[PDB]
Amino acid sequence: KKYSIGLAIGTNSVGWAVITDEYKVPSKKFKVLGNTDRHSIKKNLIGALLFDSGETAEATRLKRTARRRYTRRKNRICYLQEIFSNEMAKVDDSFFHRLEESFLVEEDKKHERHPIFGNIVDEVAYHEKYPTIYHLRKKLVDSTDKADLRLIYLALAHMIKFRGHFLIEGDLNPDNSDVDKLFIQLVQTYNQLFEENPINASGVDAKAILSARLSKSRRLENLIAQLPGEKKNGLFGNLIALSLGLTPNFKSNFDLAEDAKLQLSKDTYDDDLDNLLAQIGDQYADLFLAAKNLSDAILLSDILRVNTEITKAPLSASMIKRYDEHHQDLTLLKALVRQQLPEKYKEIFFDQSKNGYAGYIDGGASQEEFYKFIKPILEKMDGTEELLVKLNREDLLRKQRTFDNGSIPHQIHLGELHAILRRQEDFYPFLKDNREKIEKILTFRIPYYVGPLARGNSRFAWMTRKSEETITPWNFEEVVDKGASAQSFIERMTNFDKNLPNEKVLPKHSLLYEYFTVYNELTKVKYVTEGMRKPAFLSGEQKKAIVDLLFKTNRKVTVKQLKEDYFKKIECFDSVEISGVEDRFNASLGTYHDLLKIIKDKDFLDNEENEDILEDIVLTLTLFEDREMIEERLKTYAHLFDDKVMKQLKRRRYTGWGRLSRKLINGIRDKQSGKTILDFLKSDGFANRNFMQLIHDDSLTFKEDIQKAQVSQGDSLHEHIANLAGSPAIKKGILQTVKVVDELVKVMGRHKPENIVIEMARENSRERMKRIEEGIKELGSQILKEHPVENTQLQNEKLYLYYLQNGRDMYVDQELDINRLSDYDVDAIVPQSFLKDDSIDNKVLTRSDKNRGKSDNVPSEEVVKKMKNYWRQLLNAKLITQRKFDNLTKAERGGLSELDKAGFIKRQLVETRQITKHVAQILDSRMNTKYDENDKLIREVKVITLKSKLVSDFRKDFQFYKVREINNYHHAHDAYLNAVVGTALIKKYPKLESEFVYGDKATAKYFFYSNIMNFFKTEITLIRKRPLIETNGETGEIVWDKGRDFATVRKVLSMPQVNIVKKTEVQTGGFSKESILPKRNSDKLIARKKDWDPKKYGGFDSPTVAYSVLVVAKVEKGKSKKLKSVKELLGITIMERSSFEKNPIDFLEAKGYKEVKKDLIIKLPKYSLFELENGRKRMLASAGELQKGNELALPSKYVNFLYLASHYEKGSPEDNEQKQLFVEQHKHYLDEIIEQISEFSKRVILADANLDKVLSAYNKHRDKPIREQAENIIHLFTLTNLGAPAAFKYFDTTIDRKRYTSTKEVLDATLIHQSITGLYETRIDLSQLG
RNA sequence: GAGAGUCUCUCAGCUGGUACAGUUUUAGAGCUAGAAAUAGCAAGUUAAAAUAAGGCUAGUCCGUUAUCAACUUGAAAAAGUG
DNA sequence: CAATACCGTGTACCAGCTGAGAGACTCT
DNA sequence: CACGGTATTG
Ligand SMILES: [K+]
Ligand SMILES: [K+]
Ligand SMILES: [K+]
Ligand SMILES: [K+]
Ligand SMILES: [K+]
Ligand SMILES: [K+]
Ligand SMILES: [K+]
Ligand SMILES: [K+]
Ligand SMILES: [K+]
Ligand SMILES: [K+]
Ligand SMILES: [K+]
Ligand SMILES: [K+]
Ligand SMILES: [Mg+2]
Ligand SMILES: [Mg+2]
Repeated sequence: KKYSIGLAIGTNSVGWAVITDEYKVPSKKFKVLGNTDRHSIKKNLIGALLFDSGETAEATRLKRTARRRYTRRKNRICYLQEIFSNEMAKVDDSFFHRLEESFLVEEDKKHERHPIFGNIVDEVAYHEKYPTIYHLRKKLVDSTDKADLRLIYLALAHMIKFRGHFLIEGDLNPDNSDVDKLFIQLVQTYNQLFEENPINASGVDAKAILSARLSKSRRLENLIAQLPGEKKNGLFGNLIALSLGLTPNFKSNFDLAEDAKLQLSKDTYDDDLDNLLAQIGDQYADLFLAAKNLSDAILLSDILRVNTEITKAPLSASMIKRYDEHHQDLTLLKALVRQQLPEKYKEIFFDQSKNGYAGYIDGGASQEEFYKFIKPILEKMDGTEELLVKLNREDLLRKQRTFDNGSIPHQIHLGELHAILRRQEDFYPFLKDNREKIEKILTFRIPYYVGPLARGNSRFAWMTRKSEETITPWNFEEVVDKGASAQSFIERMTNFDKNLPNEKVLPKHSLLYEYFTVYNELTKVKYVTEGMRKPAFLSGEQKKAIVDLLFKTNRKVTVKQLKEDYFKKIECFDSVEISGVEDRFNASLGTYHDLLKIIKDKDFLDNEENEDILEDIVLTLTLFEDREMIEERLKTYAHLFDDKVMKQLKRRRYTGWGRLSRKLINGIRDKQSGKTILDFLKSDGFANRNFMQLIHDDSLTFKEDIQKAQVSQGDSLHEHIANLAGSPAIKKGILQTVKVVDELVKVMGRHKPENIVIEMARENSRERMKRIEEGIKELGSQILKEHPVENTQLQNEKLYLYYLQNGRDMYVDQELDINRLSDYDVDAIVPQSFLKDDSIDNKVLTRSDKNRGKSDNVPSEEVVKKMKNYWRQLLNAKLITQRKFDNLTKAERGGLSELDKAGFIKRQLVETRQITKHVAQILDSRMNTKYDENDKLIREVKVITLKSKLVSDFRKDFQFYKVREINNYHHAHDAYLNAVVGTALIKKYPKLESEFVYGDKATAKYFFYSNIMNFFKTEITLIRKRPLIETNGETGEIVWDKGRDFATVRKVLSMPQVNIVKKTEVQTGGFSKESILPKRNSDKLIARKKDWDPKKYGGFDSPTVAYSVLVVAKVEKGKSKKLKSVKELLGITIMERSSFEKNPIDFLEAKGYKEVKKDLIIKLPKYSLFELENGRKRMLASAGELQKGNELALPSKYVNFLYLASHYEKGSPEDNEQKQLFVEQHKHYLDEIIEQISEFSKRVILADANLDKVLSAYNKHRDKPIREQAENIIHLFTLTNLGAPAAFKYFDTTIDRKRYTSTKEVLDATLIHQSITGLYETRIDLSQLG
């Protein structure tokens, strides 16, 4: 028996079908195991496996790292307490015990309830003196008196526990950067460089203007207004803007050709500045560094809002300023509300449920919600002007612990810590001896290139130790091998050379690698002149001269430079034609020029004797990121360079790795020639062979040595699937598809199919907001100031396009109107009739698509000439990608050629994604295993890959319409159709095997691939007809009988029995919801620690059931404890699972059950299937809830009527009228549809209230247009859909979900265990238990 | 058809180092009039601790990804069964 | 046992490696 | 998000 398999691989479904030679789906009797009446069952060989989406590893990672975070912060606190141990025991022998048990209720505390001092008087006195921890911090920093050791510990521990970020390197002092003085020094430098045009900065209060709580451009405008005759876009204005963090363009200032866009926040700035300094000289360096100092001062003034000369604790002083202004403004507001609005005082200051001050301090209202609740109250009253100013400033009634404290560097807390230590070490010797230890506890963080400090039990760790002892912050450098660990951090992730699998790949910025790339590109260049008969290669001498003259003096080498600076200067050619390179050479010797600028010794770089050294240098600069370690490694070359050069080298860092090893490039040599690959690239006679030719040339030993260098352990199926590149969800689909195919082959008597057809489906507002913000601030536009928008709003396609286009038409140089977006047009850059791309990367917002030009191509040349500069501005602002820009500008490059259109249609039909090829390879290597007499693979099974458009057009052309919302059958159906089309297609044109089977003029191919599917049609327009029977031309075998086979497909799509199977899965992941709920009298609360009784301490609820368990046992009853037989579902929770599996009997007996029938324990994962009466089916949602378990097999006529009537997705107007006439002639179908649903709901769904409401809603809108009634009947199928119940809407009526909140009935129903395909079953009558 | 290097991007996956909030219990003596229910008023900004229960391998480590119908033999990994 | 309604930890930064989609140059 | 847990009302 011959058959083929159709597969439909999705992210939540794998559809499968089996077809015969006639495109029929077989049906078998399958054995049914179990204890029921039924010994066998009839099954069609079509169905679909359904599963929950596979999840990535990200969330797990973030939780794991948060875990390490909390562990290490606790360890810091433990280090500090161990330092304070003895002297604190001398002063108060229970302080740390009181701190530890602070969380406990006084009933469970072992010591006094007042943490700090242990008696109420002292505690109240403390809090009255220091209402916030910042008061105590400022006191301990500024005062000179001896202080209580407990208060010292509290300050230092608060600093260590919340120590602040590490985004700034080096040290930082409070008065290191004062805005006034740095602005004055910037004015000094500017007037030193520009004596003829000086600025009068007298009377300009730079402090308040730059350190104001305002946007960057607003403070810029403020300071520029204070300087008459100076504009914000002049030189000084741009310097201030760069200080304020904007993106100034110094081009117009210095009359530059290169766009000198400088933004200090960028990683490129260090280069972007130097590049600029290359054009205007080094006299301007002092200026551009004074501006950077000013920027640092402004950044600090953001955080420290107090004078740094009255205290050494500017941060704590600013927190105390927050507290004092909170107190004053709260007193004023209370008085104001007492006087003017005395009825609202209670709602404002007593009601936690409201977003007033009560909800702000005691409830759950945030600063933002509080400001929103209290702004109208302030505007409504009199005397609230300053309060409203502070509110719009986001500085009213501030707390100290807020969301925006993430700005605080750790250097600040460190300064305060160091100050306290210097104060109190005069009174405590142990603080003098352990000052640096405590400072280190604060400053030290495990380096990212070292990872978890494990000892052989972490699967994530790679760190290597210099000595075997406990790692502490004070011996890290001596116990951890920072060098070996930093090296392993990279060498455990970097590729080896595929040609030499034992050799490491070179750094991308290595000098040798760039030499290789340049020579490889340069070897295939060809040139022609007049007297020359034929185009020539460049000789070895010519290539060397072009490298020395051009590539070693210019960063980039254009074609024009090649023509004028070599062929004219050396060869005396006035005209020459070049091939093998266009506009400019892609390769270049960037590292050569970097090192030439740093060391300034060209003869050192050109000397081959230094090659090794240079490589090592670059290696280091690439392998490491810590400048101290780079310095340590380069120390062995300190004698070759000045100290200025060695510092400049330290700062020079590279990222990236190539794809070939040094041994391949310039190591292995050809036996006879004695030359390396690079030696051939430099000079290879008149052949000029490049890398591919070199390693593929049988006359050379490179190919032989590459063959010899190869090595093998083989992955398993699952391991091999896991190591593919792709979403983990699609990978889950791949593995399930393989398992389905294995079962299907086992079904067909271990006979392998003829062909297997596979189709794979295709593949955030915060990201959109970030893109638009960055693009507009880089563009310098004020559209956001004038049109504020939230991230959610950007989910509208037109508004997102409007903003990405700076509010302007993309085809016309004119502004657009937000309030008119509904009148505008979204147009595809390349037409969707060629490239089916609807992404933002191919779409464009324009006033009218007519203005694009002709609709049969790319935007016309006139539009390109008009809009090229605007498009390049959008490109540099990253508001359009380079791909979008190239497509937009293609008309100046000839536009769309006929070859491009042919390729686009081919892409529409021929699958080229790599993940699909990997699926095909897996199935192929699984099925075809034998080799013939020539030791070539015997391809018994042909694996065909199709794209969804083929079967989609098939459905839309032969009226095999699909409606996804009706049921899950469409997946299965898709599979079937694929298997059909696929097979038929390759039977009709066997030459297509090349492009459609795994394994090894433009108008003509356009026409061909556009008409490839016409052999199914009977008549074709653009109007010759076709036979009723389509056969293969050469073999004469029949492939499609247009009078019998369509009937076959219709009968297959009409079959009501389709094996839909929802994959039962144990639940995993978090134990429960994460919210810590307050204490409550409820056994649903779960203790967050072993002794934290939730009735006193609160805790969690809502745990996830890993899997239910059927228990047949006895439970005690009443006060007598009489044993009563029971049969029920106990939900084992994820957190209980290990304990329940280690010993199920003891777990159950501790849960209450006695005399447990151990062998009648049935493990029920989620989606376990139960059948009750009248074919009614339920799936296990949990231990106490059920999901719908039946599919509604709506007949095909109603499906197609719903598709056509609702205008689901056209064709000829005559065919459109015929479809409309069929819809209107079959209007009664509507009622019939309802009837079917009704008969289903009364039989399987059992939601009387919902069904009656839906029937009334349908009988209410019977005067609505047929299209809308059908569109809402589509909604109605949520009532019958398999799975969890959900709420839907019929027109404007809303039907809430009827839930199945009890699982008692399934305990007497028939449990059904299904194989992956649902063909094999085991049925268990549960009524026979108990 | 199957690929390779380079260039210009774009998306994705995987790992590590940190920070700020949030929440929970306790501590920040509420006062007065009332026997009480309650009413009037004062006050509020902070800290400690926990942040998957926990585990043994005891590390400044690990604990939410992937994988899983049923049945026999299996100790388990497996393999086999219509 | 009803319907029935409400609720669900979030944000930010820094460092790195890999594949792959798509346009272009050169090739097996 | 959905869809399972939870309390409320009855
Ligand atoms: K006690
Ligand atoms: K001015
Ligand atoms: K709050
Ligand atoms: K807080
Ligand atoms: K080029
Ligand atoms: K590096
Ligand atoms: K030196
Ligand atoms: K899972
Ligand atoms: K390539
Ligand atoms: K209290
Ligand atoms: K599992
Ligand atoms: K199953
Ligand atoms: Mg812990
Ligand atoms: Mg906190």
